[PDB]
Amino acid sequence: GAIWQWRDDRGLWHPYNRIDSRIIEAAHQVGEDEISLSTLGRVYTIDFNSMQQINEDTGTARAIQRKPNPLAN
Ligand SMILES: Nc1ncnc2c1ncn2[C@@H]1O[C@H](COP(=O)(O)OP(=O)(O)O)[C@@H](O)[C@H]1O
Repeated sequence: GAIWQWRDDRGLWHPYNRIDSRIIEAAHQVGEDEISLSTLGRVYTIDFNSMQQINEDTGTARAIQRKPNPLAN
């Protein structure tokens, strides 16, 4: 239903991997405040109240955004 993206240091947007985007979307759809995500051996908090990804070790916050997926399932 959705493709979530995160913003890099050059200001460019990157799609989350497919399963991570599913995890984020499912939490967003039910109104969660936040969901934890692990990728690349890192742990991120996805904070829906601020629409940011937060690295739980470094404190870096990055913007996230949601695009609709047109593709019919
Ligand atoms: N969800 C993500 N998936 C893959 N790479 C990411 C993701 N978020 C950030 N990055 C990249 O990984 C590196 C580390 O980013 P981050 O975890 O935010 O820590 P920091 O910037 O504090 O070192 C950067 O190159 C960044 O662009």
